Amino acid sequence: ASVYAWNRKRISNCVADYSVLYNSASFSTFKCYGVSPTKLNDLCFTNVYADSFVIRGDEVRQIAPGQTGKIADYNYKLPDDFTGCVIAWNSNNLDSKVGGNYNYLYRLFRKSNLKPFERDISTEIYQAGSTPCNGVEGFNCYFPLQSYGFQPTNGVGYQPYRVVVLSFELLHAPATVCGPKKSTNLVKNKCVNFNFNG
Amino acid sequence: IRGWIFGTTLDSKTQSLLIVNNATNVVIKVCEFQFCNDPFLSEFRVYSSANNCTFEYVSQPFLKNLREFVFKNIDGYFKIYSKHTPPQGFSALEPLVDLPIGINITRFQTLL
Amino acid sequence: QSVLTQPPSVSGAPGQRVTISCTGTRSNIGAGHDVHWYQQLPGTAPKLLIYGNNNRPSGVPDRFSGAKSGTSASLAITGLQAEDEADYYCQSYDRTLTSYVFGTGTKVTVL
Amino acid sequence: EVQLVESGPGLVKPSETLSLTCTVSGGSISSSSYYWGWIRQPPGKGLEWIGSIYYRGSTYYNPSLKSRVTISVDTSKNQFSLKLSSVTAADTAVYYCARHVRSAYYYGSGSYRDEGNWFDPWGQGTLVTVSS
Ligand SMILES: *[C@@H]1O[C@H](CO)[C@@H](O)[C@H](O)[C@H]1NC(C)=O
Ligand SMILES: *[C@@H]1O[C@H](CO)[C@@H](O)[C@H](O)[C@H]1NC(C)=O
Repeated sequence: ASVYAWNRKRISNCVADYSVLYNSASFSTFKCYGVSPTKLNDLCFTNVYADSFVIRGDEVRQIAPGQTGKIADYNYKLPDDFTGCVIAWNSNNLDSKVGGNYNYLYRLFRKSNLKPFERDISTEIYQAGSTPCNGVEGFNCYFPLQSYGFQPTNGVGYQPYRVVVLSFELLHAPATVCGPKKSTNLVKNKCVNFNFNG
Repeated sequence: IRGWIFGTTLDSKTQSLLIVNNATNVVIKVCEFQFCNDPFLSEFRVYSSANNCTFEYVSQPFLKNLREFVFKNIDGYFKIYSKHTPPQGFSALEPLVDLPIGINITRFQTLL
Repeated sequence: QSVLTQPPSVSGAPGQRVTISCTGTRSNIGAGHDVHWYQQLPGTAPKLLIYGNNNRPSGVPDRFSGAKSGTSASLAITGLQAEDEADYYCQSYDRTLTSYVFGTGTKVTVL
Repeated sequence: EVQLVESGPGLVKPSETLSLTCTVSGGSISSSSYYWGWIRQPPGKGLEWIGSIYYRGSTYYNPSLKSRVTISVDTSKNQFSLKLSSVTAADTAVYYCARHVRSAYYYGSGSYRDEGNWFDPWGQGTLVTVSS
């Protein structure tokens, strides 16, 4: 999904292995704030949210807690107290296109700043000039920003990047999102220390 | 006798359990179904709304014929105890499932 | 009316300070939408030299400055150099005519 | 990388309709907020704004010449045509067409200045004489 209308998915009641991905070494950006990223699927949260969108490399630095700029103020904003992770990888081979891929749009105008992570639900028009627009996009009254021009022969700052933001919800509820149960082989006829799943 | 409706308000305002026996499968949700003044149940007019909906699960049917159940809420884990016996006498109720739901149940209007 | 007024020529010796005035009306230089300055050879595409009364586009030497007050504006070339021998135009939007009005322009020669 | 080229008749008689064509490259007249304008330069005088057209077919003309000036676009050929009715020898001059890149200088206030000030790129110009 484009950054103005990013896609949030809730995840609960399942087994997750983070070290396959965190240790996969396949992403260009993997920054975790709050929780340690290094093999800390030894925790259990109520819900896990995954927010997916598309930006450009120049803007990847703007998808971060308490960041300011076009995308952060107008497209996707994260709060400073972000207890989560951000992953991102260059998708020029998948989101570019000969003659340009113009499918991703970004919001360029807003009266205020974005209140921690919202998306292009209400997508109206905003007055960007002196007096009322009263209709057809025109003089001192237009659209937000255009499409992204993700041509494959772009500079890195202009190339498409796919971003997934994972948030970890731990409310006053039974936590169900845990990761592995590293079982071991069993033995017999010898005094041992045991841990029989609890 | 097909199922129950557990909840606080029994409407779209709050999640509620429509534990149902769908006569080919048992179907459970925790979705925000809306109230029905008298939901009949070969038609079903209990599932008035699926206001957004967040959880769905299906399974095998339970199956003159005496069914006994115990429903308890404990620290957010909602447990269920049961048995089936062919009402004088004594027996015991084995557990079936704990569901880590975490909801406030104050009304359990049975389905009919 | 349709034209901003500039002195038809301004001169000086290399290294001097040369200024160009730009006389408008209430609707453009006065209560209008800021005055810009242009610098390009006669008959060729102009190039923005000063924007928003006093901003400079990148590539314009820092020695070009603009000023506005009331219904009059000026361009200052602070150290006239041989490259400054061009035409210079001021321009501003005129709210009364609802038109973007250029100045009549000034040619500088590095004597 | 931006190119503009004006074409038309060098001599037109008074009261007739003049048609000038501007062929461009380096930009599309279909881009959001992009503009295409016409400007005149009378003999030995300053530049005079004539008109402007937007990607959305909106257009303006100088009020004193509004009723006699008309600008149209041809997206398929990336061309702009200017028609001037009831011409007179007073209209003799060099005509330039010009590109206006989306709104204003987007960096700095967010292009929140009507149209910044004007344009940048220019064509070679065409001299049109009106005489009978
Ligand atoms: C319930 O049963 C009906 C028919 O017996 C079937 O169409 C439906 O898919 C089942 N599941 C539901 C309603 O969730
Ligand atoms: C149920 O009600 C109690 C009453 O204080 C409240 O504390 C508890 O959080 C409620 N449960 C839910 C799931 O809202």
